Amino acid sequence: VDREQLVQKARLAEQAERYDDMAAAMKNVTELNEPLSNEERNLLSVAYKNVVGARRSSWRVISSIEQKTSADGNEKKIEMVRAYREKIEKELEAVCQDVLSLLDNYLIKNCSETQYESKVFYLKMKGDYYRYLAEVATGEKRATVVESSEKAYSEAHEISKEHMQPTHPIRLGLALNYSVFYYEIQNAPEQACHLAKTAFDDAIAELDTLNEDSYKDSTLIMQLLRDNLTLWTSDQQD
Amino acid sequence: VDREQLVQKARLAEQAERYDDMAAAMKNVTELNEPLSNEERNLLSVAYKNVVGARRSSWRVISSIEQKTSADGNEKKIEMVRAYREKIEKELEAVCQDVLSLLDNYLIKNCSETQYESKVFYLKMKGDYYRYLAEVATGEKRATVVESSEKAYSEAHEISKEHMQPTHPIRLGLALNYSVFYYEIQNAPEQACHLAKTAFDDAIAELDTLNEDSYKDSTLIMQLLRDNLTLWTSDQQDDD
Amino acid sequence: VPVTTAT
Amino acid sequence: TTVPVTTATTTTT
Ligand SMILES: *[C@@H]1O[C@H](CO)[C@@H](O)[C@H](O)[C@H]1NC(C)=O
Ligand SMILES: *[C@@H]1O[C@H](CO)[C@@H](O)[C@H](O)[C@H]1NC(C)=O
Repeated sequence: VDREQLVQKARLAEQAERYDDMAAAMKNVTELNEPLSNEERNLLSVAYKNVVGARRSSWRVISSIEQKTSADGNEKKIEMVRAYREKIEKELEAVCQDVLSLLDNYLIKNCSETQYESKVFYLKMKGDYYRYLAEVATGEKRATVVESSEKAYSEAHEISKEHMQPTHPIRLGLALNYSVFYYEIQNAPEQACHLAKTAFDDAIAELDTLNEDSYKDSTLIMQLLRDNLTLWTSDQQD
Repeated sequence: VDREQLVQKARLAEQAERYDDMAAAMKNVTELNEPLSNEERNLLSVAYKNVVGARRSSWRVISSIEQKTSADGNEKKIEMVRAYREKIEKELEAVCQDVLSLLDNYLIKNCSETQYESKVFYLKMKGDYYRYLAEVATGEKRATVVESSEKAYSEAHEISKEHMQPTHPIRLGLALNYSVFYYEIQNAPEQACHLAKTAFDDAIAELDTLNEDSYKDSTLIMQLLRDNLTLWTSDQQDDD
Repeated sequence: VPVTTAT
Repeated sequence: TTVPVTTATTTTT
């Protein structure tokens, strides 16, 4: 049972664009109950984000085709579409629960109060993947994950505010995804636009507090915060 | 499920980019022993091309890493990489044997002697996947698949030359991939360049025979043939 | 879909 | 590895 053997396989799999093998390898590493490095934190996020991202992309396409052919009125055709959408939804829910189990039982739990960085990162993922579930959930089921996602981001923000400067790529990443949670899942555009701008402006104010490494990586995220504020405002005026 | 629901899942899976599911639907369709339509031939060919194509793309990335890391001298990594490459080789080989089963058992078999268009296509496809195997095979194994790819292409070439217009998309597509086979597998650039040039020239000559229904398809392959001839003739001047 | 990040 | 261009489609309509 060689760890650095697995982490090699994860990288090797990432190159071959095999994110099922990459996610598998990285899950096995996390199961060793030992803390992940900044590189290993990344290899995990990348791996699973791809695995679930391809499902979400495939879900949006089936939903779109189900919105259009629905008004067409073809019974037998609609059924299989909805059935196929149900197929992909279950694959998606399966991956989210898999990551959330890895988070709640291996990662977030075993993080002391001296590793505030990884704490927020994992807390963000816990919110991200609960949000993926909310995107396809319905009824009282959806309300449950929305609160679960809300509770994950909210806590990830508190730790960020207090121990991380607004110019940190993780705080910028959290604020980015957290806002999207407010606009897309909560449909609270004013609170989403507010959190997006507050995070952005707070990055400007302490702009001189940049490190050479995060100087490019963190600013890449800031433009993303603007792109959303661009698209969000233009929809309200219509 | 109804045969029409199948093909609709194939169309759907294609749009959702789930080609493993698309290649599965078309496989069920094929096993129904009914001749495939023009759209159904397209759905099948694309579904499996994407499936096997992914393994090829990865295998090239892995076999690439295997050459760059072989000079390092870490026998713990060279093993795990070589082990991975073999994993991808098995997956790829599995798909190829699967399509070739559909071809020889259902498709090519139920083709009457007046279905030249369909037979030329299924054969070209058969030669394609035997060539995929040749890309990862060596020694006697590589020799056997190459011979099988040749036999498929060669027969498809005769039926196309005799029963199809040089502007026909199917006949053009054959001349392309077949020429690729020569240049890559056989490593016979002269035969690859000639077949590509000829199939192109003969298309220009009878270019007035383009039917409106598929002019866009035929025209598209022709670019590839020239883009191929351009790329090839530029690789022979580097070796010299 | 609004843009996002994970790295 | 260096590859050429290829095609795998038949005229739908
Ligand atoms: C990218 O945006 C989508 C849209 O909501 C979001 O679901 C996803 O979590 C974002 N990416 C990451 C890595 O968070
Ligand atoms: C596309 O090109 C590759 C490499 O040249 C070849 O192996 C493959 O057969 C081509 N596509 C088809 C459908 O034949």
